[PDB]
Amino acid sequence: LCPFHEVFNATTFASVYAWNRKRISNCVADYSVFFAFKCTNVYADSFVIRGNEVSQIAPGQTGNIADYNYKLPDDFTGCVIAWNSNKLDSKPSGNYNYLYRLFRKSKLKPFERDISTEIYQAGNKPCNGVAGSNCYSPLQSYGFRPTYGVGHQPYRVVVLSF
Amino acid sequence: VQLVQSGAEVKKPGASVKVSCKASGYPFTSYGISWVRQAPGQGLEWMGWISTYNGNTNYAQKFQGRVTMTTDTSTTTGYMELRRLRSDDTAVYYCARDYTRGAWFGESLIGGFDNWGQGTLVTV
Amino acid sequence: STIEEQAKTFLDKFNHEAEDLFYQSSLASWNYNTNITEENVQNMNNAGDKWSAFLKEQSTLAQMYPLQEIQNLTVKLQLQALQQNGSSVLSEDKSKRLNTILNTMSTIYSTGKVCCLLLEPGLNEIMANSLDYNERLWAWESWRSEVGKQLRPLYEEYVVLKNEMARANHYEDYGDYWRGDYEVNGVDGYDYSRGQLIEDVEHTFEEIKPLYEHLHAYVRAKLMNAYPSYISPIGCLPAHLLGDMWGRFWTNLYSLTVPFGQKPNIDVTDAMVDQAWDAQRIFKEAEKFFVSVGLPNMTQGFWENSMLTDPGNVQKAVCHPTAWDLGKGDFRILMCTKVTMDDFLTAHHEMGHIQYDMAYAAQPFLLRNGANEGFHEAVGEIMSLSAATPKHLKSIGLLSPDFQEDNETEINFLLKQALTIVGTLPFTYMLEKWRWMVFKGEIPKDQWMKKWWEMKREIVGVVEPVPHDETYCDPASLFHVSNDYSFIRYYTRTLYQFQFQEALCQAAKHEGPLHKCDISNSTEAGQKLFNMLRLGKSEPWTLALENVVGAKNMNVRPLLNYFEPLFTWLKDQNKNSFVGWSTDWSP
Amino acid sequence: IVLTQSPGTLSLSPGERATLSCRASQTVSSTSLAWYQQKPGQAPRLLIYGASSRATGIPDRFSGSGSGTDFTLTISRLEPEDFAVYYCQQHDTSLTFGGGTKV
Ligand SMILES: *[C@@H]1O[C@H](CO[C@@H]2O[C@@H](C)[C@@H](O)[C@@H](O)[C@@H]2O)[C@@H](O)[C@H](O)[C@H]1NC(C)=O
Ligand SMILES: *[C@@H]1O[C@H](CO)[C@@H](O)[C@H](O)[C@H]1NC(C)=O
Ligand SMILES: *[C@@H]1O[C@H](CO)[C@@H](O)[C@H](O)[C@H]1NC(C)=O
Ligand SMILES: *[C@@H]1O[C@H](CO)[C@@H](O)[C@H](O)[C@H]1NC(C)=O
Ligand SMILES: *[C@@H]1O[C@H](CO)[C@@H](O)[C@H](O)[C@H]1NC(C)=O
Ligand SMILES: *[C@@H]1O[C@H](CO)[C@@H](O)[C@H](O)[C@H]1NC(C)=O
Repeated sequence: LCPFHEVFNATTFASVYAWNRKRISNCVADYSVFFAFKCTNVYADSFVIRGNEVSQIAPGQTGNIADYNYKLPDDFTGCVIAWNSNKLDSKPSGNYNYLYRLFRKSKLKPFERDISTEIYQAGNKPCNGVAGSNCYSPLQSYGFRPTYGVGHQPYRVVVLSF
Repeated sequence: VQLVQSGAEVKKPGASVKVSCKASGYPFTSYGISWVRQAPGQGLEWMGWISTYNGNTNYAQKFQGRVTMTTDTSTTTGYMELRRLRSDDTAVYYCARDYTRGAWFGESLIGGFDNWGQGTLVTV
Repeated sequence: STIEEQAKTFLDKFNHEAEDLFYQSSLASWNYNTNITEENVQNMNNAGDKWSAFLKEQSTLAQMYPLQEIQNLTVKLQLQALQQNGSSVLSEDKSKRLNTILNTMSTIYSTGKVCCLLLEPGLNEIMANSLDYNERLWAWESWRSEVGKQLRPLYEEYVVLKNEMARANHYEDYGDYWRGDYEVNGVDGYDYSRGQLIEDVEHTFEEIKPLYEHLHAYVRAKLMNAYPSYISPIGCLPAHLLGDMWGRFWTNLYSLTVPFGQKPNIDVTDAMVDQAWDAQRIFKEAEKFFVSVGLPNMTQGFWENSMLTDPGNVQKAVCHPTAWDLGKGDFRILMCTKVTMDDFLTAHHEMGHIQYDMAYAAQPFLLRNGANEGFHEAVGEIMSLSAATPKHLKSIGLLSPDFQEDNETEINFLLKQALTIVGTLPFTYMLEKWRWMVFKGEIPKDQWMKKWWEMKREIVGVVEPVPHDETYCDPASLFHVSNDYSFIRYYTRTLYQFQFQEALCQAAKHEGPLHKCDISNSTEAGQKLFNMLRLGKSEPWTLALENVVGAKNMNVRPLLNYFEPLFTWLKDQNKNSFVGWSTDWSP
Repeated sequence: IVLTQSPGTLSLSPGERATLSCRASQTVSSTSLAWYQQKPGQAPRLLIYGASSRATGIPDRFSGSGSGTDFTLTISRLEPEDFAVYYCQQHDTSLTFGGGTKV
């Protein structure tokens, strides 16, 4: 049997900018066992995103997640599983350990991952690494709270790529 | 799911004790096995955890250097050995099937100890 | 590499952080208002100060992205909103002095008293329901003196310092600054100069005035039964007899001017109580109304986070009705309702504000507002016009199924509405016109109170109960004048309210009088309105209006149509009396 | 890390509501907390996992909740069979149990 339950029922999921890619192999693969659900190695990509960003985890889609964090190819075979985790990943003070890259020099290729923190230069003059005028850090943080509206609550997403 | 442990034993200080735990009713290599000790009049004290797939272990520091855990997949039975028994180690030793750590990836899971054995009484 | 592209990156970052620091501030404020404690005050003030800081730092940075290099309106208007200096144009000494004056004038009004009673619930109660000429006059000439004489010497400075601020922002004066919110540019065919509002407001006022003249004459003739020795049949009404401290509204006089006093008005308070209604039922019914026209219920957490009932005597709290949007999908209503018609209708009003805030929630942070300072109260006020319609009350089981609405009932309804809606327009117009002249500098400091009374006794038809000289500044005795608010929004709201009601209920295929023109069980009318709710400030208010009404300006025909059945009635009541007034008459 | 439970001896009449508290010396994730119930002479059983999810086979009169460093267990009605020793557990770091309380 496969360690599927170790992917779905784990205590912690990774950031979207640095998503966790777990490979499943050499096992039976019993698939007999939500917010959304749509459909020889199997890869389970585990990460946390905002509710209204769930729609970007799909072929043909664009946006901050699809372009700068987790790019899913248009020629995609597999299932996307999402569920609300507002009871787990939210805190009254703001659960600010979930980060995503708001800006990037170029958009990502399929399954490309970049976890560098090089200062982003928006302007033409160098800032030498200092986040001053026209220079910004490339990984902001989601301030998840239990009282946010549905589209702003945290969702745990597992993408099963075949 | 059930776990079957051994009967009571009497040991002398400095001796070692080996406690078995026969498991059935579930896929053996899909779940880990943990051990918890309960001395008379006391609460529960965690000894350690062992994977049934990788063989990886996680022992509580206080029991490090004294406790060794192993499993035998072909007989779906777990074993624990406690060495250099002290007079203060008299207790009932429980075997439990855990859902607190993955047996394959080794990362923490949401759960607890689901199936407990009878408890093996060791006197010393 | 260019300014426009740099501006885009800047704004993307300005929102993904200003959203959070805002939320923190607004939530702290909520927690305080529902639970008044010293600890909540400290948390409110701390979160508030942090928000104010972030805005100051970002506003300064935004100055390096000149608008001349930006062609996209989505960026230009979004960025321009974050490049206003405001009071930051003044030197440190003037900034400190202006803030000191403003806080002083606010305090004087708020803690003002006649001693021993306060304005509220003291003088206001006398003016609201005491039918005694002498007592009412005392309340008036006392507030004007006790407070007006304190907020004059400070107001002479506030006017000067405010103009210097506006001028350093490239405005002629503070008047242009205020009504700059109406300005539309960069759009072909929708251009609207900030200097145009004056001409358009004056134009619409004159068209409406004939309705006011008949309403005024009617009210005057009737009040003479109560004040036979004080009111002249050809003169102006004494200010202190208008049902309030300032005469902003002509309500609280409904007991003096009743068309058919032998008939009951519509009141379902007893029906609500007998049917065992509660706060939850009141808001539940309001939700169904919005749903019947295609709007999306109330959010999932609405019913859990909102405070719809009085919290009890365990903790002090504010029960003043208001709709909240804390950001990030967190919508709430704060109100302590009871089983009565006033709260029944209010529930629709406050939810009307939520239904808007849910529509433009998809906008960029700086664009999350109404198209103008009137498209929020109007998009909420039209909900009360519908809810109050007697056929709706019959449909939801509060009025008897066999209840008949006759012509006498219709007149009672329309007049009560006219006293609130029509009798207020000349006040809003008159006040803003005076303030604009005093900011522009058309009126000398020693000449303003003279011009205040003269323009009231010509625009509104009221009169100085007694002679107020210069040591006075009556206009400052009003909340909005002393606390630095723009009052014109109350004029450029009512006119929109009727335009929307008529356009929408016609889409619902109503056949009959406008005052019975409900919009319910009509998804056509629903979608029609929605089309201008989701826009926020992303588009000119002139276009947002065109999308529903078809007008690009304040056409007042819809207002005149609403009250047409009352206007003709009034004409046949004033057939044996004088219509208009002599400005030469004095008490 | 240490877990502390109170009251040590919550002996209440049957049919009444009963509550137990568990406090942590440091913040723990709600994903790594559980409750146990041990009958006299018996091995303990899992009552609640994931802070608030009932273990399979456990009656709906048992309801857990909490966050941060303050977690509780509520019994809506105390049955004759509920007079057992309760423990709180965490595995946010290592794995530890509280002292336990008797009902
Ligand atoms: C996630 O966990 C759910 C609950 O599991 C049940 O309780 C735990 C403590 C164990 O006793 C387990 O054997 C029980 O079934 C499962 O129902 C669910 O299927 C799990 N998800 C996956 C993908 O396995
Ligand atoms: C109100 O505030 C006080 C002081 O912070 C606090 O102790 C109390 O629990 C609060 N009440 C509610 C309902 O939040
Ligand atoms: C302005 O920028 C927005 C993106 O913020 C874009 O959708 C819109 O099409 C642009 N306007 C024009 C005329 O290109
Ligand atoms: C705002 O103030 C800044 C700093 O003094 C100045 O550079 C800028 O021209 C001002 N802009 C306006 C619109 O007044
Ligand atoms: C509103 O909620 C009710 C259930 O309470 C549902 O029947 C109705 O279809 C919903 N309407 C909308 C607009 O979502
Ligand atoms: C709206 O339609 C419902 C039937 O779905 C009806 O019961 C209700 O009375 C109607 N309301 C109005 C104002 O026509």
